[PDB]
Amino acid sequence: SGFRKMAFPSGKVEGCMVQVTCGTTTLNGLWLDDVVYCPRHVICTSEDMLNPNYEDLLIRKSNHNFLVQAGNVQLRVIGHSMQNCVLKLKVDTANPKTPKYKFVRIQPGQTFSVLACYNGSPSGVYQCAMRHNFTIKGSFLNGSCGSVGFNIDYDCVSFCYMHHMELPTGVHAGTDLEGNFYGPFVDRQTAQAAGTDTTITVNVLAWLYAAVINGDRWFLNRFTTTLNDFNLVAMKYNYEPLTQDHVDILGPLSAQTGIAVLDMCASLKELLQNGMNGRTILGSALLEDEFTPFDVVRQC
Amino acid sequence: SGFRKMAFPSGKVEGCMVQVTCGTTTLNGLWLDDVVYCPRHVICTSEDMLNPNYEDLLIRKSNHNFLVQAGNVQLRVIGHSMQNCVLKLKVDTANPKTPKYKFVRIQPGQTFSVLACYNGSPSGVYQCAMRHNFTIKGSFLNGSCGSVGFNIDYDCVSFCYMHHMELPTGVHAGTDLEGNFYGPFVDRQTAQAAGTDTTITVNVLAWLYAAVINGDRWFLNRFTTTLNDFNLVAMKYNYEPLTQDHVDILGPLSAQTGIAVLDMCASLKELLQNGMNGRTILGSALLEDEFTPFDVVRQC
Ligand SMILES: Cc1ccc(NC(=O)c2ccc(CN3CCN(C)CC3)cc2)cc1Nc1nc(-c2cccnc2)cs1
Ligand SMILES: Cc1ccc(NC(=O)c2ccc(CN3CCN(C)CC3)cc2)cc1Nc1nc(-c2cccnc2)cs1
Repeated sequence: SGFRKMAFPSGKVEGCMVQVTCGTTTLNGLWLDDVVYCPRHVICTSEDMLNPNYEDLLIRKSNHNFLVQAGNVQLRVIGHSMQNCVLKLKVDTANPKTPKYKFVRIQPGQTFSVLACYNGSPSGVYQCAMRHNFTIKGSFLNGSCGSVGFNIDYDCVSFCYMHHMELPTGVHAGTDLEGNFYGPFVDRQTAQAAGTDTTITVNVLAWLYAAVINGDRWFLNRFTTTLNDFNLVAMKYNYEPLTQDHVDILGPLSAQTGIAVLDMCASLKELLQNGMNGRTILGSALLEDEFTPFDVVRQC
Repeated sequence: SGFRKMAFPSGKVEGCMVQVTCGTTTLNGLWLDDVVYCPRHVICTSEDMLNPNYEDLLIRKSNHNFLVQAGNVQLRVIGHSMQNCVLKLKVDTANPKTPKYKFVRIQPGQTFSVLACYNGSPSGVYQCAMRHNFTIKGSFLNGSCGSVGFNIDYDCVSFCYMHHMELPTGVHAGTDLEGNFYGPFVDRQTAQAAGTDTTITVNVLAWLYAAVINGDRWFLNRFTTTLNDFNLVAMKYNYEPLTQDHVDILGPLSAQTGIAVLDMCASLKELLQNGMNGRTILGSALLEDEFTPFDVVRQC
């Protein structure tokens, strides 16, 4: 019993974190086989934060300009190249702790675990969702760039996020491990702001099903609605429209609890219109949207 | 920026988890040097859940009755003994991944990270607080017994919790690693229930300070109260009384934000009497009490 925000065990990723220093700039890098991946703005200079041209900056760099440390063991850089917004540093030693891994790009609504790192050293782990405006609401201080986000499948680490920057509203933006930013953001100091965000409806419903599995039942009712009439009220409260594929994904949860997905939609409709009236659901007083249906099935 | 529920990197503990099997009962054990620690009810039989005498059960056991697996590597048990409610199994191999560690017992209000394990295999990590009634609100399914809770200090793992059982209300009870239960619970199936719980006041205040550090300021006000008059309203809402030592611990946070602790108490008083009126604090619609002052300082 119980339902908690839960992250993946981080040991397989801890073994890959290193420190990358260029000049007087230090951030974290990810060491897999004989390549270190890190954000390219580690080569940025003070008088270049305006309109930096990273191709120019990198052509003016040599291998000895990059200092890489794995613990108290300096790694010798023997090649460098740029892969969109990430830098690839070829080193003379393959990481013996390299796990089976994949580079994957996630979608809005999907979750992953973040290993927050400072100076190549892991300090904490937490769970995050990619929002609809391609930001994440993380916890990141100065020096955290290069921290990575990941999912684990059996023994395989699917790397999906590298941290690059913080936006004015305090949310966070980054890239996949191929260097392609999530969302319309660039790695230079401009007036870029996040677009408007929406509530992830399929995740809220999954979370309601986790509530029922854990004995919270006060929000249920005898009403049932159509998918169409549910989406009408969803738009009014800035929720994502529900699709048939979203109903299918909720199938297993619906079967386990004996509660039809559209029955649970009818409950969510009433929660939006009347609120909670003081009561809580799984220890929360608002509707949580950062648990996928997979996260719920795994934990319950 | 940002404030998230955050756990410690779990790699140092992942390397210590093993599977302990006795008969047809399988739970998780903790392998440090040449000793495996696990809950003693792994020796329980079906016709003994009433009034089991564990001394009797263990005298009737031999070393070959305990099957210990570290991955796909069977560990040879060469000695056993009971340490209150935990079993100590001496094995013929010292764990080469054994970190620097301590056995410590925590207090109500203090937090720790839980590595949830099934069959000797870590599946997720989350943060927990010891409540005032010595339960934790964890996330634990059948087979999770022997999962451990821990804090990390630099390079040292302070083990503070081993999971033993789930109570009827769905909260969880366990022991320190010396086998002494937290709270008035025993490891046999009776009608034991958790006592009444209280809100951890010093943690709520720490969390309000984290809000201010993260730009949430709408709950502040120009009022200031005495410690005595604050405790009067705290008792009325089932909050723990605040002490001077609790004010001292909040010193650093008070200095960083320029907000006097008793000023923040005056804000908390108004939140209890009027509520939040729809607004949220750090993405929550209730007052969170599972962040210690240390947890806040570490993350902000
Ligand atoms: C997107 C981006 C673009 C360029 C930079 N780099 C700089 O601003 C910068 C880099 C290096 C220097 C120092 N110079 C270069 C070294 N040395 C020669 C001296 C001068 C001065 C400024 C950082 C970022 N990303 C950042 N993310 C954060 C951040 C803060 C808190 C939480 N999460 C992310 C701060 S900056
Ligand atoms: C406190 C306690 C006391 C005794 C036991 N053990 C049993 O009930 C039990 C143990 C073994 C058997 C099987 N027998 C022994 C082996 N074999 C000979 C066949 C018969 C049958 C029952 C478990 C516990 N603890 C438990 N915690 C949970 C639990 C569930 C979900 C989440 N967190 C904890 C279930 S049981």
